[PDB]
Amino acid sequence: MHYVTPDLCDAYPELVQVVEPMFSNFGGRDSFGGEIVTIKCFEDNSLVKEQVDKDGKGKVLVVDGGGSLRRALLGDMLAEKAAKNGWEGIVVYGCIRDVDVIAQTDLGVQALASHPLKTDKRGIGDLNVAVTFGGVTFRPGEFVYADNNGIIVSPQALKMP
Amino acid sequence: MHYVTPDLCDAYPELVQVVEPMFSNFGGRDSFGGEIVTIKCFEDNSLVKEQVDKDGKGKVLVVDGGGSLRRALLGDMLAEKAAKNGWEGIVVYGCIRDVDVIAQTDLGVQALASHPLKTDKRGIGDLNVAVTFGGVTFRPGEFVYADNNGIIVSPQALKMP
Amino acid sequence: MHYVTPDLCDAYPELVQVVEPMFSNFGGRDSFGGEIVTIKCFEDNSLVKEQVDKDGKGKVLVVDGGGSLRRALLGDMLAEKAAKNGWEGIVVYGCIRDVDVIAQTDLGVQALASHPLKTDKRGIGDLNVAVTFGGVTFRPGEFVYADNNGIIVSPQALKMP
Amino acid sequence: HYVTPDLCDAYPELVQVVEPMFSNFGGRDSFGGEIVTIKCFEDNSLVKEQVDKDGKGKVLVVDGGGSLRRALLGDMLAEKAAKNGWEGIVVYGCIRDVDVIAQTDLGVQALASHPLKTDKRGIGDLNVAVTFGGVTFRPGEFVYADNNGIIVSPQALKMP
Amino acid sequence: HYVTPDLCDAYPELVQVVEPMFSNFGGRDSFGGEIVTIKCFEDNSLVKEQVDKDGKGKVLVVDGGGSLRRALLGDMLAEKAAKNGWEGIVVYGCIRDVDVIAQTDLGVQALASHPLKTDKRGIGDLNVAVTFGGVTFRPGEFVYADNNGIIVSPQALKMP
Amino acid sequence: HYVTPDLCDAYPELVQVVEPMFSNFGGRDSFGGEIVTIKCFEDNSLVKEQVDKDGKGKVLVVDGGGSLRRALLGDMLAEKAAKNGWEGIVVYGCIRDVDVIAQTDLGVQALASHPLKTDKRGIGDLNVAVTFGGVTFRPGEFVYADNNGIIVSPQALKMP
Repeated sequence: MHYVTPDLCDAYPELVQVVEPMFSNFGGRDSFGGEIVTIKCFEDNSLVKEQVDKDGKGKVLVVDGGGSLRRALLGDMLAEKAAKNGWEGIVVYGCIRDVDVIAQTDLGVQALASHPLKTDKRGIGDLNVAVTFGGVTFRPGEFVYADNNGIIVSPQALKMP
Repeated sequence: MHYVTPDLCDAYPELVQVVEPMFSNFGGRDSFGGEIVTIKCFEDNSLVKEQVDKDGKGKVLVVDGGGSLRRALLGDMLAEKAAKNGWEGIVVYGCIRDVDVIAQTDLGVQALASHPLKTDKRGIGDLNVAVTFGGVTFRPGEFVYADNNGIIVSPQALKMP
Repeated sequence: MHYVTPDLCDAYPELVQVVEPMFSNFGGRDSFGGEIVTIKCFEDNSLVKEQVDKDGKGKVLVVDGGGSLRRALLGDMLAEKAAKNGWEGIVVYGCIRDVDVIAQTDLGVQALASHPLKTDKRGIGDLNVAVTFGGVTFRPGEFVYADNNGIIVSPQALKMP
Repeated sequence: HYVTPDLCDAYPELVQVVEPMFSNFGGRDSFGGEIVTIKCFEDNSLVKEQVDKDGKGKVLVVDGGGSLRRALLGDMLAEKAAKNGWEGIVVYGCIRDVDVIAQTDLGVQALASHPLKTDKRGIGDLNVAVTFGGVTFRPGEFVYADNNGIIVSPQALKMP
Repeated sequence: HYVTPDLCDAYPELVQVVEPMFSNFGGRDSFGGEIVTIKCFEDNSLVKEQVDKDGKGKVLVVDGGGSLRRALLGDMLAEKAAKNGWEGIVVYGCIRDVDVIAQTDLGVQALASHPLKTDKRGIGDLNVAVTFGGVTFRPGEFVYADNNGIIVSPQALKMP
Repeated sequence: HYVTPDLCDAYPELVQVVEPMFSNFGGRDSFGGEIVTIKCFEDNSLVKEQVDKDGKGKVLVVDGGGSLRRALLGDMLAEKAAKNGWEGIVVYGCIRDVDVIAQTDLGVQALASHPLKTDKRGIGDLNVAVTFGGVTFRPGEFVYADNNGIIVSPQALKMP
C-alpha cells in the first residue's frame, strides 16, 4: 500500500504531526506506512535483528539509535528479512549500510545517513517504549507514514483520501 | 533556455555572486534563469499562489520563506500553474511538497527541503522587496541563474558563452 | 576495481577507520580505492591541476581544501584528465563543479558539495603532507576506499573478501 | 469616456452600429480607440501576444468565430492589457474570470462567459479585416463601446 | 495436560490411535483440543494464516503430504500460535528451528526437522478432512498428544 | 656524460653511427647505456609500460615507424623515466611537451615534436631487434648519444 504524505496532512490536519525534515529514503519502496513498533538502542542493533525476524505486516519498525553517525543499525540481510516478513518499512534515527542492495529491496527504509561499520551485538535495547527524536514522540500502537516528502505520525490509523 | 552556472561565473567574474551551497533541485528542468521577482513571506504562501497565476516568461520567482522547515510553500498545483504560465523557475528559501510530481513538471525548482504540511493562506507577504538569504541579496529586476552546480545572481542579464 | 566498504570493515575491523558521514558521490564510478596521495590547499587548486596530470593508477587523490564552500577545486577538465591518467578517484574536503559531466566521467569523485566559482591559481599548496578532516588523518602511502556507503582508511592495502 | 448615442448623433455619416449581441464585462463600461484585429478560433495565442504590447489609444478586436465552447480572455490577460494601456477588448467569442474582470481597469465586451481555456498553438492572424455581427472591423479604423452598444468609424471621432 | 494412555483406558469406544511415527518438539509435551485442518504441500501459506487467529482450545492439524524436503513451521509461526492461544500443532511433514520451538509454550509434533523453508503461493485447503498415519482428522473433532502418541476422538474427552 | 667523437675515435672497430636525422630535446644532452627496444606505431602503450620500470644504465629505443603524425613521449612519461633511473630515450618518431622535457633530467632524442597524443591500445613489441636510420638496435647491445649524433656498439664502451 502506497501513501502520499501531503494528502494525509490535508485530510487529517488535527491528527498529524510532521517529523523534522532530516531523513532520507533508501529502500526500494518510496512510500510506506502502518502501526508503530519501537526500538530504543545505541550502536547495538540486537533488537533490530530480533524484530525483522517477526511478522511485520501492517507495521513499521521505528528505531531510536540515538542519531549515531558512527555505526550502521541495518544492512542488506536484515532489510531482506524484514521485506520477506511483511514489514511495511523501517525508520532509523541513526545509520544504515548496504545502500545499493537496500535500494533494490522490497521495503521502505528511511535513515539519517549511511555508515559502513557494523555494530557489536550485546543484547542491549528496549522494545516498544515511547521514543522521541526529530521533534516527534513515536508511540507503540500509533501510526507512521513516510514517502519522498517526509515522515508523519498519527495516533489513529489513516486512510488515503 | 538552459544555463551552465560554471560557464557564467567564468565569463562574468566581476558581475556574479554565488549563493551559499544549501539548495537542492526538485523540478523537471535542471537549469533555469531570468529576471528576479521576489516574495517575502513566512509559513503563508498567499503571494506564491498569486504570482504563479501571472505570466512568468523570462522570470524567476525568488521566495524568501524565512527558511522554515515546518511548512511547504509550493506544491504540484502551483508548480504546474507556474510551468503553464511560462515561469523559468522558482527558488524557495523554505520547503516545497509533492516532489514526485514536481520532478515531472516543466519548471525549475530549487528549495531547502520538502515538507508535507501546507500553509494557512492569510494574505500575508510582501511583493518585490529586496530579500536576503544564503549570503545573497535578491533584488527585483536583477537576474538569477540556477543548475545542478548551484545558484548565482547578477545585476545584469547574462548570456551563455 | 570495485569496492564494497561494508565488506572491508567486516573483514579488517582492526585496520579500518571510517570517515565522518559528510561526503557525497559525484563521479561515474560509484566505488574506488587505492594508495593515498594528499594535497593541502585552500581556494587554490594549483596542485590539483598538477597531480591529475600525473599517472594515478592504483592511487586516490585526497584533497584537503579546508572544507571551503566558496570555491570549486575540481571540474570536468581536471576530472577527465585524472580519468585518462588512471586515477582511481578523488576525495575533496571542499567543493567541485561541472557535476553533470563528472557524473559521466570514468572516475570516482567524493566531495562536500558543488560550487560553480573557480579558484585563482597561485601555486599555493603542499603535496603529500598528512591531512586531517572528517575525523580521519589521511597519510601518503596509506590506503583509502570509497563507495555509496562511505569512505574508509587503512594503513595497509586491503583486498575484497 | 464615450457615449455611443452622442457619437451616432454627431457623426451620422461615419458610424456603423454593431448588431446588439455583446455584453459589458470590464471595470470601464465605456472605451474607444484605434482598431487592431485578431482572427482566431479556440486558440488565444495571439491575444496573449498583443496584450503584452503598448496599447495606448487602441482597442483589441478579437474575431474568435463566436465560439461558445472556450474562453479567449481571462483575468491575467485583462490585467496585462490594463497595465499596458489598452483602452479595451471586444471578443466575438467568450471570456472568463468575470468577477475579476469586472474590477479590472479595462473595457471588455464579449458574447458570453465560459470557464474552459484554449490550447495555445500559435494559430491566428494579426491585423486582417474581420467581419462579425454585421460589421467589418479594419485595423487602423476606430471602435467605440459603452452600455448602449458598439459602433465603428473609419475616422477618429471626438466626443461632443 | 493430557495423558493418552489414561484417555485410551477411559474411552475405548471413542479413541483411534495415530500410527507411531511422530516426535515431540514443543515446550509443552502434552496438548489437546478441537481439530482445525490444513491440506498443503511444500507451501505453508495457510499455516501462517491460521496461527494468526485465536486458537484457544484448538489444535492445528497440518497435512503437508509427509514431505521430508521442506519445513512447514518455524519459530516465528510457533511463537504466533503460542501467543494466540493454540494448544498445539501436528505436522504431517517437517518443522525447523527445533532449539527455539523446544522452549516455546506450544505443543508441536512432526515427522522430522528440515531447515529449508517453502515458497508461499497461497496454495492449500482449510478445514477439509485429512488422512495420514492411519487416521482421518476431521475439523470439529478432537485430537490429544503426549510423549506416548497421538489419539483422535469425534467427541471432546475429559482427563480422568 | 658521453662524447660520441671520443667513442668513435677510441673504438673504431665497434661503433656504428646512426644517420644524422635526430635532435636533442632533453635536459641531459649526452647519455648512454644498454638498449631495450620497443616496436610500435602511433600507439605508445609500451613506452608507458617501460618508463615505469627501473631503467638504471639503460636507454629506451622506440621504433615508432618514424611517424610525424603523433607524439609517443611527453612530460609525464619523461618524468617517470628520469625518476626511475633511465639514462635516456631515442624515438624514431615524435615527442611533445618540449619546453618541460628540456628541463627534465633525462636524455631524449627524436625526429621532431608533434602535439597530438596517441590512442593507447596495447599494441607493440618489446625487445625485438629494430632497424631505422641505417642502424639495427638490438636489446642487450649499447647506444650512446650527444649533440654530435647517436652511435651503437655490441659491447659496452668506456669513455676515455
